Amino acid sequence: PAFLPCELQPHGQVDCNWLFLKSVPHFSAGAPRANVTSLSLISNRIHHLHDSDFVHLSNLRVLNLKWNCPPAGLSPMHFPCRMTIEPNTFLAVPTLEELNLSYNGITTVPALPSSLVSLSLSHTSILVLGPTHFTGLHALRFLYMDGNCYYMNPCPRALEVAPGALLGLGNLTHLSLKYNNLTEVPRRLPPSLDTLLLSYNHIVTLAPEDLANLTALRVLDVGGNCRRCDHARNPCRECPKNFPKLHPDTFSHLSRLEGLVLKDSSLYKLEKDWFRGLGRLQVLDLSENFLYDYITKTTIFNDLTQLRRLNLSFNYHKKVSFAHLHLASSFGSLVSLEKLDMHGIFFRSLTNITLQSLTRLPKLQSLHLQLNFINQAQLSIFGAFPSLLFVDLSDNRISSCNLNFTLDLSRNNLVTIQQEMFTRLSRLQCLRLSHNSISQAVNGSQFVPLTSLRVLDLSHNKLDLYHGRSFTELPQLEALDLSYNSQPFSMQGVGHNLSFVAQLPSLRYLSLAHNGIHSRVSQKLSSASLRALDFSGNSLSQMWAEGDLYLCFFKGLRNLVQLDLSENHLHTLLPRHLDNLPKSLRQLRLRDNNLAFFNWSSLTVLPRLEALDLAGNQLKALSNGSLPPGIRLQKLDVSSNSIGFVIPGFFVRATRLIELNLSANALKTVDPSWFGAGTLKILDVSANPLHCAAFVDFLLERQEAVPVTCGSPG
Amino acid sequence: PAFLPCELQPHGQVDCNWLFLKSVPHFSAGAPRANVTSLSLISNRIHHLHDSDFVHLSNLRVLNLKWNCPPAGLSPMHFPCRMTIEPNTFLAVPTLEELNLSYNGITTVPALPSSLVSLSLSHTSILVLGPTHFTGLHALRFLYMDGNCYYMNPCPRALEVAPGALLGLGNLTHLSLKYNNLTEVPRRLPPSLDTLLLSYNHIVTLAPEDLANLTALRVLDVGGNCRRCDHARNPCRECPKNFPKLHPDTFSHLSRLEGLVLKDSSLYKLEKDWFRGLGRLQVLDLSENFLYDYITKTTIFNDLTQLRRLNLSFNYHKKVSFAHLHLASSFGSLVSLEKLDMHGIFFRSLTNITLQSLTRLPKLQSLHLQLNFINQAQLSIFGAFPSLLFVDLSDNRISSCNLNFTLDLSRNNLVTIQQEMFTRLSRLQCLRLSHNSISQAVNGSQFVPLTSLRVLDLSHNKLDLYHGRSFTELPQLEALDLSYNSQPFSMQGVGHNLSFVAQLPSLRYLSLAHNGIHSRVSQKLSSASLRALDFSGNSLSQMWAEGDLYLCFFKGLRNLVQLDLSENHLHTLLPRHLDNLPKSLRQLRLRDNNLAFFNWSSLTVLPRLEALDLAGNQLKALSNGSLPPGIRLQKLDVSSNSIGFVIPGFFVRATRLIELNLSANALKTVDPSWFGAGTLKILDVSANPLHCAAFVDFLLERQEAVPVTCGSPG
DNA sequence: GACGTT
DNA sequence: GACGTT
Repeated sequence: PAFLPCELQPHGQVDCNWLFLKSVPHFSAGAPRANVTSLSLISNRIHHLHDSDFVHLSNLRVLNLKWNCPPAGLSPMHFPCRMTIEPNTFLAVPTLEELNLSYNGITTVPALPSSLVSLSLSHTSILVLGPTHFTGLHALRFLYMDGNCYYMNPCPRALEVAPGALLGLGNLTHLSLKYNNLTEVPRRLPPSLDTLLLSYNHIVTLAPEDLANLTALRVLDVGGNCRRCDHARNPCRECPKNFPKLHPDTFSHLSRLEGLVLKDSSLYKLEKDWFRGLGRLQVLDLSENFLYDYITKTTIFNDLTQLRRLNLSFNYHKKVSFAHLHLASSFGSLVSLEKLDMHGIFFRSLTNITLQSLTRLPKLQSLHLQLNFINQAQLSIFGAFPSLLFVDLSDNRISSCNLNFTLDLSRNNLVTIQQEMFTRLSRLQCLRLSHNSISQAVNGSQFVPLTSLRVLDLSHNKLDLYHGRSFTELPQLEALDLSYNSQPFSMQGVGHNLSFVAQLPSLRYLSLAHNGIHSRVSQKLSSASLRALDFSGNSLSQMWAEGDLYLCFFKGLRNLVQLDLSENHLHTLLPRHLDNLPKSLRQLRLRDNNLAFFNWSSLTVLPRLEALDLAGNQLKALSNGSLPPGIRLQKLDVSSNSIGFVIPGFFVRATRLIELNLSANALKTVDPSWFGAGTLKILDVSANPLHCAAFVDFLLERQEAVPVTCGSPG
Repeated sequence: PAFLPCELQPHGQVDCNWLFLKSVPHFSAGAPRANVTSLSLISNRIHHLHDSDFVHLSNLRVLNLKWNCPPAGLSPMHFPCRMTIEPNTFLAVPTLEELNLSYNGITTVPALPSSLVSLSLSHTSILVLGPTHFTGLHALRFLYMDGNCYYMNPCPRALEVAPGALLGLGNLTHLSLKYNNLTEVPRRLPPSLDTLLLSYNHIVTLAPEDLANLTALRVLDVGGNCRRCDHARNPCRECPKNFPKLHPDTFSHLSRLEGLVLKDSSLYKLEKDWFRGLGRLQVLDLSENFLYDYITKTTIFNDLTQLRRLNLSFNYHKKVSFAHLHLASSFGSLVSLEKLDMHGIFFRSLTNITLQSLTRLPKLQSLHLQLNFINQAQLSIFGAFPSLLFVDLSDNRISSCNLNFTLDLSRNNLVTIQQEMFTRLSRLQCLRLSHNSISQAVNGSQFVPLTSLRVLDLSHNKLDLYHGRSFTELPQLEALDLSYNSQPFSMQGVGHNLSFVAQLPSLRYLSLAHNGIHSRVSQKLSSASLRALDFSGNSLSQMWAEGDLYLCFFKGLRNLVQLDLSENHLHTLLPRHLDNLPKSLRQLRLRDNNLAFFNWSSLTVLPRLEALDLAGNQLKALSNGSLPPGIRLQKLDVSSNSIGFVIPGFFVRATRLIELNLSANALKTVDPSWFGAGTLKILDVSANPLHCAAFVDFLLERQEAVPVTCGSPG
């Protein structure tokens, strides 16, 4: 093991993260020190760097020293920490390209090699920058220095950057200076910049001289300099009235601009000239402003025709929600628009008029309308749009499947579904109706127009499933989530019909998780098409106490590949039950039951079983027969049990075993005799009271597989 | 330790339960064996009893051998077990009074001492009884023998009891013979019986000769002999039509009868003569019959005037729910009635007419109306009743506090509360509105008529709490449960006003548990009256990351005694936070957070703290200073952490410490040096990998306090 | 110094 | 025999 206590990985990277080290490990001389190209020392306890820490690292290109010595405000305990660096610490490494010194209490910029390409000094204690700090860094392309004077990392004044301090850096393209209490753009920046992030300072005034000779700018973030603290979740200083102040020419010379962020700048309107001169503008973030009235009447969206993404979120009135909301005619052009975000504006009624302008935009794929407090939604409207893939109407008060037409209505106040809500939505493939108030008796009459519907999420509701023909109007339905509808199912003395599963010809995924199903339920679940059933969070235990009434509950699911029986209060698991389970099963999850014993031999009953998960049960040991012969098991999880010992040879027969999780048990050793091993690719043996005086050799033979604390003896 | 492996307790009882013993521990000769009056050997592995097992137990009066050798059907694994008993096993104990042999595969009744007063042979393998089996048991007062021939413990035939087999038992008062596949009452029973339980057999016919000369009967259970399997949750054989058959004189000679159970006897009506002759009848269970039409028209409730409890539940029609439901006029008399249970009949409308008959009954305290599928409920009706203490309308579709007027509406489909629902309910003191669909903006206008309301449970709803005057119409409200309303609180970018707490002058208990409160919330909670706040299941962690905005969140709760911050994702807990917490605190719960460190000294900041709960966190050890001086802590729970060691003297200063829970950690010893001990009353050191070769002496000195497995070495 | 997966 | 808090 060449680099203890650190870990050798591919791409010449050495991981020393989270080892609570007090200094940089020099490593023994015999190591291949020239081979290391990357060294990560994240979140250690290193408060002092030395000339000799990285000197022998001959091909070091990436170095990460993040979170070693956080300033008092960023320290979880608020411990002050001052990181000292010897003069030639990094000069000693003339190959160094990527240096991250963020979340470290250093007070000035150290001497750096001229090879450095990227430097992060974010959340450090550096309050001053001059030209001398960046002498001869001709390769430096990225400079991060966010968060050096703000509420979480305070300074009595602000970050000071002298005029032309970075002007000598001719290769610099990326510059971030957020949360530094600035009151103006630092003067004379390198014209090479393409990204400039000055957000969350207090640059409350702006002219073209502030962005002077920065003609290569591609992205410009200036938001949060003039904030609306009514919407703030963190410390916030309100923007004075009669601010902010810009003037038309500010951005006119930025012809290469593609992204402009003006969020949280207390804007009641925009000024055309700002944009007239930005012909390349793709993404515009106007969120958290006061543009509620502006967007109803504005004509500025004409000749913003190259715009692709537009964020208008939280442009809400302080005290009210609007009755209606009509978008200006100018939104119709906007022919390049792909994503429109209008969440958090607050309007109660969504109609045909509301989104009239947007109806003909040929590329509009995403419309975000959540958190608007909408009571009434005319959903047929969405059938009119040519390119719509995602409509989010979640968190309102209305009353695979990435990359197909999806409508998210979750977190609304729907009580009954009527089929007339889905007029014009025959194209819809995925519908989320999660977290509603739906108490309807679903009887095959709710979703009739939704003929393309492939996914229906109805979790977190009160659906009463007594009719045998529930969801029968969706024979093309592939996935149905009926978890967290426990209120109907937990009714005592009331029956529950699950026969409808048999009536859904193309259903592949079903969830009945967390329903508390425990008695008076259908005796058999039948389906030829179902591949995965989540039956977690039920009381299969109590069902299997009721004689043999429920012995063949899953048997009728003929082609079932995955079954989840986690959290079913199972104190025991007979060969009986396993034998009457579909023989097609490749994955069986049994997490967090109450199993103190497990007949391993009876696994033979499931010849196809590749994945078994017994985590969180109460196994005291691995014994009572080994893993049986012929077993196809590639993944086994027995973590968080009380496993105190393992019978010799216990795993051996698992010829396929790839991943084994033994963590959080009561093991005092790890013996090879348990396996026959080399094959094994993941061996998790963490959180075990390991005694430390058989494994030291064995564990180091198979170190590539092992991703490991002693409990003994001090 | 006189009785290892068993445990000596008060009342001369020796606990040997759940020790997986293979035989009865004889104990060393030196023990005070004459002092033991009771021996419990529940759920051990004892399949063989011997003459010498209890011979030295000179004053044994109670013996429990339950669950030692369960029959195949009752065995969790379905292991057959046959329990052998030597002839004089119990004869060897002439003082024996109470013998429980239930859940043991014995095939005949053993020889028993004449001192025996109570005997249980339930769920054993005894299929025959004769007079010889009970020779000379003149004291025998109680005989249990339920469940010896039924689905969970099958026999090919039935239990056979010869005529007059128990007739020699002149002191016998209690007899249970349920689930034994009987087809008639066993003939000539002792006239001394006062309780006779024959339920769940198949006694489908009944005449007075079956209860011949049993004039001292006080309680008679004959239900489930003639069942309706449509409502059954377990194996069930339907009752043939033209059955059951009784005739008027069956019960006429039972003048001392107080309780009659006729549940699940497929009754479409009752026959007067059955009851005409039972002047003492207090409790009548008619549940699971077909009495839906009978109770609308019957006149039998006249001259059932001494009846106190009446169960009519699940008297429902197979395929339907009734539109209305009018109770017969005869219910009005019935002047002795205290409890009426009418759940599971299924009717959609509850009106003034429905319960008209009951309106004037002077003692009616409990009316159970849950699980009826009621859509419309005229709640003012209940204001008319003179003695009503509990009305349960839970699990319907409507659209301290034991011993005061309570209305449970939980598990209905209420979306908005209107004050006009509570007209006439000014007397109501407790209201459960849990698990509804309530999405209302509570603004001080919902509960106006409820002037006596002391308890309001509004958990599991979607209450939006934005108005500062929510619940302001209840200034007398003492307890408010607002847990599991996370949908409003988890809305991102939306504020949440908790100022209303300050506006409730007499509020003592508040629950905000499991709301996901994490940001944009009131900065301070103020209240002079609040004594306990449950703030579990929130994100106080994220709130306390947002600078010092939330440093004084609980401070304004001036007289707060109990605070629950369990499950708040707390990775750390500064002296800061503790210091800005009410100084009145006696209980602080922090279960199941992510705390890997704890500054114990900073407990000094809470001088009144008697109870601290740190269970389920991630403490690796008890160190970093001991419990600080002056600490008033009487209960400390650090179970289910990863505590590997304890600094010496760690507890010492906790002069008051009464209860300490150390279970489920990584301890290898238990040292006295941790304490200074004698005071300590509960010391839980279970589920710890204890090494076993300092504690053996110490733990036995303080054995009275300790209620303990080795993990080492085999 | 310590703390902690930010 | 074993299993498990029924």
